[PDB]
Parts: sequence; structure tokens; C-alpha cells
Amino acid sequence: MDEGLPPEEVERIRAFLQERIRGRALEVHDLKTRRAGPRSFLEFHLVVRGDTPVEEAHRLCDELERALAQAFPGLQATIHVEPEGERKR
Amino acid sequence: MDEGLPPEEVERIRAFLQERIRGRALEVHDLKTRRAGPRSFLEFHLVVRGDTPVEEAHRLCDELERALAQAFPGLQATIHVEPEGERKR
Ligand SMILES: [Zn+2]
Ligand SMILES: [Zn+2]
Ligand SMILES: [Zn+2]
Ligand SMILES: [Zn+2]
Ligand SMILES: [Zn+2]
Ligand SMILES: [Zn+2]
Ligand SMILES: [Zn+2]
Ligand SMILES: [Zn+2]
Repeated sequence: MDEGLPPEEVERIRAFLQERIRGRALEVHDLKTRRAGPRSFLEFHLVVRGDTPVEEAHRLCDELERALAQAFPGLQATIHVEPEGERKR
Repeated sequence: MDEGLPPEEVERIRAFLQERIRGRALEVHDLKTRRAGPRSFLEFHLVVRGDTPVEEAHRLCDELERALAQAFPGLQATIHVEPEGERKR
């Protein structure tokens, strides 16, 4: 898909995030994308340890938003942080 | 606005969130909305104490997502949690 970016592009974004969260988070999931003009949008869930302070999890959020914006010109990300009970499977 | 919901509706959503976060968060900001068919979308920032564990902040996120979905049929929310340094002004 509908308003999603091309599946190929979503998977490039996924692979990029997966490399960037190594040792810093448990997983990224529920990637949802779309394009509007000069802009692309990504929202996803970043799964971390439940006892991770918001301030710490958020530092990683800022790092990721900047990394994504640079690696995918036009793309801006909104990140929803979750505890380990939200992990896939 | 552009793809935003009507300003009137955004403000109703804002007032609803502001009541719901009393004593539980510092503020909600950067409300961004849009409608696609039977669906409406909201993303916002929920500002809490930096030392708030992700697991705690996320419990409030689930409460808010459910409250919004019930009070605004069709609406689904993505919440980005932030520490106190992200507060307005
Ligand atoms: Zn999601
Ligand atoms: Zn999730
Ligand atoms: Zn836990
Ligand atoms: Zn969640
Ligand atoms: Zn925002
Ligand atoms: Zn913010
Ligand atoms: Zn602080
Ligand atoms: Zn942020």
C-alpha cells in the first residue's frame, strides 16, 4: 504494501538498523514506511532491556535517527522503545 | 496542515492526552497526524523522567494507545518516549 516504500528499500533499511543495534538493543521490529514528496518516513519498535533508563534508550534513539537520515536521504524515523516482553516470537 | 487531521481534531486529541498524562509524564508534544481510509494515525513524543525505566514508560504507552483507540475510533498511535531534556521551551 500500500503506502509502504518498495519492499527492497524496507529491507535495506532493516539490514542497516540491525547492524547499528548490535550489542545495544535486542531487536528492531514492526517497520512501517511511506513516502510523501521529498520526504520518506519510517516508524519502528526498538526492543531494549526493560530496566534501561529512558534517558539511555533515548540516546540510542538520537544516534539512530541521525544515522538513518544520513544513510537514507529524505528519510526521517520515529522510534518506539519497548521492553523485552515485546520481542518477536 | 497538509496530510494532518483537521486542526480541531488534533486539539481534541491533545486535550485528551494532556488529561491522561496528569502526574504520569511531564508533557506530550510534536503531535503529527494523518488519515488513510478507515484509519487515522497519530505520532507524538511522551516526555518522562530520564531515570524512568523503559518497562515503566512502556506500560503507560500501552495504556495511552488503548485509551486513544477507544476515544478516537479508527485512530492508532505510535509513541516516542523522551527524557526531561527534550521538554518544550
Ligand atoms: Zn508499530
Ligand atoms: Zn513492538
Ligand atoms: Zn523485563
Ligand atoms: Zn509498545
Ligand atoms: Zn516527532
Ligand atoms: Zn520530543
Ligand atoms: Zn535527566
Ligand atoms: Zn527523541
